[PDB]
Amino acid sequence: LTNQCKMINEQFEPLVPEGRDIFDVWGNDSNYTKIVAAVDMFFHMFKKHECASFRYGTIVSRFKDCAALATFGHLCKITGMSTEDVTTWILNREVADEMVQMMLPGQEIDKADSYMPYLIDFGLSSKSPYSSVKNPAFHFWGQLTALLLRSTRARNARQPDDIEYTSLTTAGLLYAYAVGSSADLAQQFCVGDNKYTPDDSTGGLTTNAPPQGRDVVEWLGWFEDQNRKPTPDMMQYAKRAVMSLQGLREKTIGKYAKSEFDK
Amino acid sequence: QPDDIEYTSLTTAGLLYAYAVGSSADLAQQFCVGDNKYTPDDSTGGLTTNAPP
Amino acid sequence: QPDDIEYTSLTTAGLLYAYAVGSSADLAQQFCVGDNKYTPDDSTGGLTTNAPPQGRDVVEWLGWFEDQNRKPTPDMMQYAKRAVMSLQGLREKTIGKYAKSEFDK
Amino acid sequence: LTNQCKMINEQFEPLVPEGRDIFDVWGNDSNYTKIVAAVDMFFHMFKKHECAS
Amino acid sequence: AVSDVWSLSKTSMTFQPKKASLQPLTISLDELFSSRGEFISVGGNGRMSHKEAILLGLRYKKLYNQARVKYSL
Amino acid sequence: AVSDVWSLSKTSMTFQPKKASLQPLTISLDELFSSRGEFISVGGNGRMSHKEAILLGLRYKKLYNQARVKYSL
Amino acid sequence: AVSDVWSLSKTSMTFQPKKASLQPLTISLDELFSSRGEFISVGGNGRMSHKEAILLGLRYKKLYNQARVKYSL
Amino acid sequence: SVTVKRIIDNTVIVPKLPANEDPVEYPADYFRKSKEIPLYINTTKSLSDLRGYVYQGLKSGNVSIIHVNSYLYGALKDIRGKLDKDWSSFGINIGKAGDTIGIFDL
Repeated sequence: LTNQCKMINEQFEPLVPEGRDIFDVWGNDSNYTKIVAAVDMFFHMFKKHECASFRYGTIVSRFKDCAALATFGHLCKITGMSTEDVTTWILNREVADEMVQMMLPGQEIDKADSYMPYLIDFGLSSKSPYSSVKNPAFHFWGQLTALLLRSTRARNARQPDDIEYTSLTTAGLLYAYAVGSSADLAQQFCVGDNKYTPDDSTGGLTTNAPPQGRDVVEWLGWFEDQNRKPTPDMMQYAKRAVMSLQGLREKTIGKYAKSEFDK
Repeated sequence: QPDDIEYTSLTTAGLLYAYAVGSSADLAQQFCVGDNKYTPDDSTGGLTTNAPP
Repeated sequence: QPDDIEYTSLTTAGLLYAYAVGSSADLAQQFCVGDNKYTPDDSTGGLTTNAPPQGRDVVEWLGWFEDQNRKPTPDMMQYAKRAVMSLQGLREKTIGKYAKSEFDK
Repeated sequence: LTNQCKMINEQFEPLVPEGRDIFDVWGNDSNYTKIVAAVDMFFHMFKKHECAS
Repeated sequence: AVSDVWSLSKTSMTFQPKKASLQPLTISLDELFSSRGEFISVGGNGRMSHKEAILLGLRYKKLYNQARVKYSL
Repeated sequence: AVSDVWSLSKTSMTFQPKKASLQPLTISLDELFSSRGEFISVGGNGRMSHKEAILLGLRYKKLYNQARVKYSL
Repeated sequence: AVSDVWSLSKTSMTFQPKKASLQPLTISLDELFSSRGEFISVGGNGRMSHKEAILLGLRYKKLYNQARVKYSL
Repeated sequence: SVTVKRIIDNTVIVPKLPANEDPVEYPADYFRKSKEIPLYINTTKSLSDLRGYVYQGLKSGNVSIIHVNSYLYGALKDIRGKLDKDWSSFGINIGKAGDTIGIFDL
C-alpha cells in the first residue's frame, strides 16, 4: 500500500475479507512465478537502481522452500561457532545424512547472485533438497539447540513429524550445554599490559568439571563418563532456559522444549 | 484405545521398549577435522554394571 | 535485543564487566582541612585474598575469572538478580526483558 | 501543540492519525529529510539564534 | 586398608601429554580413592598391576575418556 | 608425618611484586592446603620440590592466575 | 608447638595517640586471634617479629586502617 | 579447518552458508565524487500560492509533499546569522571569518 504510493494518497482497496479467494491464488503460473524470480534476481545485482523498490514483494521468492539452509546460518550465528565446527558438532546419523544432502558440491548455494535461491518459483525444481521437510531432523536439532541458547525466533519454529526426538534432544541439549557452559572471553584491546594465558589450562586432578572450550571430542568423552545419561547441571541449564518462556503456540519446537524441560 | 485386549501387559512391554530407546541415544561423532572420538576399551568393562544396558 | 548473536557469551561477558564496576567504587577523599587518608603503598597479602580484585583493572579480574573456572560465581550471579528483580512492566523483545528473564531466578 | 502554538492559538489540523496515511511517506521523500537536516545542522551551530526554535 | 598394591597411596604417576601445549597429570591412588569405600568395591584385587589399577580409578574423577584423546596412557 | 615434601609445609616461599604499590607474596604449604588428605586428593605427590608443589597449593583455593599476573612465578 | 611466638604472646605496646586528647592503644595477640582458628586459616609466618606479627595480626574485630591514622601503628 | 569429512564413509564435506554482504558507507566516501548535496525543491508556483495548499489540504490525501517542500524552502529561504568564528567540514568550506549564511546555504 504505502510503500508504492510515494505521496499519491488513496484509501482502502481489497474490499471483502480474505477467504483465499480474491487473494492468495495468484502464483500458480510457471511464467509469473518466473517474473517474480527474475525481477528479484536482477534487482539483487544493483539494489541502488531507481526502480529497486520492486522487491517490496519479490523477496519471499529468494530461498522460498530453503528454510533448512536458513536454520543452519542461524545456529552458526547463535553458537558463534565456525562454519564447520558446528558441522563437527553434529552427533546424529539421520541429521548428518540430511547435512550431506544440503552441502553436496556444485550447487552455487554460496555464490552471491545465482539462480539457486529461486529454484521453486523459477521452476528449476519441484521438490527442493534444502527444504525443512526434506531435512526434518536437522531442523529439529538445530532449532532446539538455538533455542536452548537464548534464541528469539527458534521459539516459534515448526516441530517436524516422524523424527527421532529422543536421540535428537539430548544431542541438542549437550551441544547447547557445551557452548553455554563456557564462553569465548579473551582480552581484545590493551594499553601496556595484557593477560597472557596460552599453554595455561589445568595443573590437574581437581577436575570432574566439564572440558575447557568446545572440542566436540572432549565433550563426547566427558559425556561418556557420566554414563551417557545427562547430568543434573545440564538438566538445570535447560529448565533455566525454557521456564519464563510465555505464550508459546502449539506444534512449535518452543512448546516442545518447555514441556520437555520445565519440571 | 483398542478394546478387549491385554492392557496390564502390553503397556509393560511397551514402557520397557520405551525406556530402552529412551535411555540410549545413538550419539556418536559424525564429522571431523583431524581428531575424533572412538570410545575404546572400558566401554563396559569396569564393574559400573548397575545402570541400564 | 538484537537478533542473531552470541547471547550466552555476550551476556556472561557483560555480567563480569558489570560486576567489576559496581563491586568496587573509585571511592577516595577529595577535600580536607589539614588531614586526609591514603593507602597506596600499604597493602598486604599472604593468603588473605580469596576475594575479588580491588579496582577495575581488566587483566586482574580476568585472572580472578580464570580462577573461578571461567563460570560466574554465586555472588556475581546474585548481584545480577538484585539488579534485575524489582523492575516492573517491561516491553517485549527488549534487553530489559532479556535481563530479567535471564537473571531473576 | 504548545510549540506549534507560539502566539496564535491553533488546535489539531490533520484528521486521520499517523497509521501510515497522512505524513508517512514524508520521511521517504529524499528532499524533505534532506531539508530537515539542513535546518537542524544550521540551528545546531547558532543554538542562540532567534528562530532556533 | 591393608593390601599388596595399596601401599602406593602417595606415589607419583607422570603422564606426558601432547607436547608443551598442556602439562602432565601428576596422579596417584589417593586422589581417586578414599580408603576402601570405592577401591575395595569395584574389581579391587592385590594382584592388580600399578598401571592396571590406576586406570580403573580414572572413572572416579570422571576423566578416563575425557583424558584418552589427550595423553599417552 | 608422611610423603617427604610435607615436612617443608612449615617453611615459606616469597615471590617478588610486579609493581610499585605492592609488597612481596609470602606463602606456606600448611597455610594454602587443608590437612593432608586434601594435598593428595587434589593430586599431590612426595616426588616433588617446593615451587612446583606450592603452585598446586595456590590453584585449588582459586588464586593461581591472579598471582601469575601480579607476581613473579 | 616449637614456635617462639604463637600462644605465649601477651605484651601490650604503648602506641601513642595522634589526637591531642587520647590514650594509647595497648593490644596483644589474643584480641586478634583465637588459637588455630585464624593463624592456620589466613595469614601469618613463624619467622616474623613483634611488629609484623601484630601488623598482619591486626584483623579480627575488623580494624587496621582505622587504627592506622588514629595511632602511630 | 578447510577440510571436514564424514568419519565413516571418509568422503569430503564443504560446509558453506548462503551469501550476505550489505557493506557499510562512511561519511567521508561521499565527499570524493561530489562536493555538494543535491536539493531538488524549487517549484515556480509563486511563493504565496503554496501557503494555502499546505493548510486546506492538510485534511486527508491533499497537501502533496511537493507543496510542503516548496513552502518550507519559501519561508526559511532568507539569509541570517553572523558567523562568529569559522566553518569547515569534510574538505568543504561553508563559512569564513564572519559571513551571514542561511539554512539554504547547502
